[PDB]
Amino acid sequence: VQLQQWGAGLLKPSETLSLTCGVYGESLSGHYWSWVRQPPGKRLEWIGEIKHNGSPNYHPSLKSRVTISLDMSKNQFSLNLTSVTAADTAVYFCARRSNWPYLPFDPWGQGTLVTVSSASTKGPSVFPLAPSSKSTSGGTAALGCLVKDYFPEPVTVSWNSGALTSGVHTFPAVLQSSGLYSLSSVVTVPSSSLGTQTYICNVNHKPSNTKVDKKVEPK
Amino acid sequence: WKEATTTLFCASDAKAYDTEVHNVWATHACVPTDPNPQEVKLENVTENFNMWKNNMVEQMHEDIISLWDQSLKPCVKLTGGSVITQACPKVSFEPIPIHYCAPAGFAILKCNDKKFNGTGPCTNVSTVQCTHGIRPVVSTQLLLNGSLAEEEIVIRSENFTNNAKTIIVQLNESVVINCTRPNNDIRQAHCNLSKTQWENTLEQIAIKLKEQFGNNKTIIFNPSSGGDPEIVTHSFNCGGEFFYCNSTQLFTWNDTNTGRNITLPCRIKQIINMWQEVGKAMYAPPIRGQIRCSSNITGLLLTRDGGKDTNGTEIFRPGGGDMRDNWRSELYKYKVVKIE
Amino acid sequence: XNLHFCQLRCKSLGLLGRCAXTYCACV
Amino acid sequence: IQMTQSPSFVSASVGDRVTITCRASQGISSYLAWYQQKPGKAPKLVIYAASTLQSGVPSRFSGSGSGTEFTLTISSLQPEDFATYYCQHLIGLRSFGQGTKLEIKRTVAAPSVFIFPPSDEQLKSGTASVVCLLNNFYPREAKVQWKVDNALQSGNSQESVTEQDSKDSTYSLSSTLTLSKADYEKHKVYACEVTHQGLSSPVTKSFNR
Ligand SMILES: *[C@@H]1O[C@H](CO)[C@@H](O)[C@H](O)[C@H]1NC(C)=O
Ligand SMILES: *[C@@H]1O[C@H](CO)[C@@H](O)[C@H](O)[C@H]1NC(C)=O
Ligand SMILES: *[C@@H]1O[C@H](CO)[C@@H](O)[C@H](O)[C@H]1NC(C)=O
Ligand SMILES: *[C@@H]1O[C@H](CO)[C@@H](O)[C@H](O)[C@H]1NC(C)=O
Ligand SMILES: *[C@@H]1O[C@H](CO)[C@@H](O)[C@H](O)[C@H]1NC(C)=O
Ligand SMILES: *[C@@H]1O[C@H](CO)[C@@H](O)[C@H](O)[C@H]1NC(C)=O
Ligand SMILES: *[C@@H]1O[C@H](CO)[C@@H](O)[C@H](O)[C@H]1NC(C)=O
Ligand SMILES: *[C@@H]1O[C@H](CO)[C@@H](O)[C@H](O)[C@H]1NC(C)=O
Repeated sequence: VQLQQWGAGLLKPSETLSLTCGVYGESLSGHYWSWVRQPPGKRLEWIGEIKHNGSPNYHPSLKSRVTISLDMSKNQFSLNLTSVTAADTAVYFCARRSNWPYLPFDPWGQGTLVTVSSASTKGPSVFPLAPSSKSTSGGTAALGCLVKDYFPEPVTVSWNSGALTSGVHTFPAVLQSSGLYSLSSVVTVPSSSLGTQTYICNVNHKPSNTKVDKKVEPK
Repeated sequence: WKEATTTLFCASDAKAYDTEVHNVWATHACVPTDPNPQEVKLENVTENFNMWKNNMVEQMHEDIISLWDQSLKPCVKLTGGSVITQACPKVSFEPIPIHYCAPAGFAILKCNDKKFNGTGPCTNVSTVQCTHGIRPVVSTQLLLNGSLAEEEIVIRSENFTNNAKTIIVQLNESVVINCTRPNNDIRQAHCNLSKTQWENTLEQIAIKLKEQFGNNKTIIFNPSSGGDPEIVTHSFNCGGEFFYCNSTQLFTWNDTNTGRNITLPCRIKQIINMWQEVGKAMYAPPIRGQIRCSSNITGLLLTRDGGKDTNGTEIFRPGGGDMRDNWRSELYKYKVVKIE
Repeated sequence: XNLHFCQLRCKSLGLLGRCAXTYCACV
Repeated sequence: IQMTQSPSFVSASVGDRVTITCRASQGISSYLAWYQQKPGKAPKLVIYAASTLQSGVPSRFSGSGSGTEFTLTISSLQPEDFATYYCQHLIGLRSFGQGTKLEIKRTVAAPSVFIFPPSDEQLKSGTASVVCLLNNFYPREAKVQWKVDNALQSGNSQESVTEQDSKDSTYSLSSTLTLSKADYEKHKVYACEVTHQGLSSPVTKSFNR
């Protein structure tokens, strides 16, 4: 059995979160179906669980705002959350309930990243992190790309269209005081290659359909 | 497959968010279920049952004891010379249905016989996995919110000929009873029910009584012979408050019209004799506002006066006290066996 | 339940006492 | 009800045996499961009812416990076993532990430090970012301090740390100091100072605007 999730993940405060979970390989009949969310850098939190009968079972921290439902014609179920705030930012998972009736959660959906902020979608500015002969650690130079002021996550970053893979480090995004994310990607290469080899970081931010390529040259 | 004994998994569809103690307790102590029974008839099987010797009843009793102990905390409790005091907040209290699930390698049996008296052979046996939802109603004299007999009224006893054995009457038709502490004497309350409906109930019970003890017998109902107020009255818990209702008017009747409703005078008490163990507990004063419960009378617990000495007459009084008989009134059709 | 005191109470109504679970019942 | 684990971030080598514990604030009778979760992906069931392995789970896994003390054990860690492990109460509020992140142990390794000045393109916009890079170091803990004209800078700097680098089990970390154009152009010397267990003493990289 496989659970696939869909739904809009970028929301503003006071809006309603509406995610859907499709079940493929098994019927909803005689099975419990649950939602679980995971705030950034924190532990998993149970949201609620449903049954074919129709009895709705929610978490107390979400009673008046949460609705969980079965779409019986499609073998799908859904989660509604009204008046969302920044505190509902999390990855939201769906999960089927194993029986005995020992529980619990297997299988799991792939999760949907849900970000609640008033910030508007924006594509990233890309700046070079230039290599210099002050930066040649025993015949190895370092260079990179600064990917700044985009929203929301995520971005993907590659180097030379996927040809450069060794020595690549793409850092976790950080949230700036602006409400925008920022990120650096760096790579270490042989110094000798600087004059005869091109280095381009490829950056993609689908939420604003932005693709940027920035060549990084010495100075 | 002989009857065996092992710890059971209770069950409840209780919601996690309902701050009511039964829902709160059931969420932390019980499992969701089912999600299905889902079917298990046993063709050509006859099985003996004994509702009176069922480890399930004793085990259930322990679950309901723990529930009350965790949920309705008295300010003071006295048992065996030992005194306990603790915080005693008012709570929301309303018996949710509870199921009882057998663990691995075991399975539950259900008696489906129409006339089934609770003891002896059953010819319409069937298996399952859990008993249907039982509301853990604590009461004396009257059984509330239970399951009705499918055909006629049914009476059951461990020994009808033993006047010391409780008689469990199962009605096949509910009688609604309304109990109220009106808004704004804050401990005074009352219950109303249809006079005519109750008379008909007594009549039909009396009919089944004549069938068991002799058609030459005269059937009489009388009030409690005495004891603790908990068994002299019809007592129950409503909304966290302990109700004690005068049932004299309910249990004064003979064979040889006045009023549409029967009204029973009641009292809310702070000081109660405990049902869980021998002792007394003091609770805080009753909550404010209107306090009301509408319940189904689905059964009765009776004891019968012995005798002799003149005979030809049988006297019945309201009873109860041992809550195991309450659970038995629902679990009577079930037993647990080990698969081997 | 206290059977002795239950018995001590019921006789004063003309009756014998016995336990009904954790409660005193007069017969 | 509260789930309390062994205080996570645990570091252990491949081949090693490891045991993590979960303590509940009240008793629970086998209403427990353990999950493994790696970054960016959904959890997977490993054990439920305290001691029962989920099907497909390798025998090197085991679990025991009931009430308030529970145990997850790996008899011999494999590279694939490294992950964050959560315990979970299977009924009631279905609450999880705070999680135990299981990291690969390796030799102390000093960071290589690099500094990058702001681009000319970025200064036009009104902001200047100075980046200090620590590449491939172990253990994860490192202190990075910014200094401008020999003045220690306000925590306004921001850090980001990678998961352990694959193959070599090291970490990387970036710290970015952000200033306005006006602020940047009134000072001359820019330095980031790095303190780490692999250095005999603190290393300093700098440049002049
Ligand atoms: C949730 O809210 C949306 C808003 O229009 C509505 O269309 C939907 O039917 C609601 N329920 C679910 C399960 O999505
Ligand atoms: C309930 O039992 C009475 C006799 O006690 C019987 O007359 C009546 O028909 C039964 N109920 C139904 C629905 O048949
Ligand atoms: C219930 O009926 C069976 C069937 O004959 C009988 O053997 C048993 O004694 C009855 N139970 C009593 C009388 O308590
Ligand atoms: C029921 O009790 C009577 C006395 O009250 C006794 O004679 C009879 O043997 C008992 N029947 C049983 C225990 O089956
Ligand atoms: C008891 O209350 C119910 C509603 O709670 C009402 O419908 C019924 O008529 C009442 N019974 C009497 C006898 O007043
Ligand atoms: C119960 O009520 C009857 C009449 O309603 C009354 O005679 C009797 O004394 C009452 N029981 C008491 C006061 O214990
Ligand atoms: C029986 O159920 C009704 C409605 O669910 C409730 O109002 C009443 O208090 C219950 N009775 C008892 C004794 O719990
Ligand atoms: C009481 O009985 C009526 C019908 O007799 C039923 O609809 C109702 O659900 C019952 N109440 C409870 C609490 O079971």
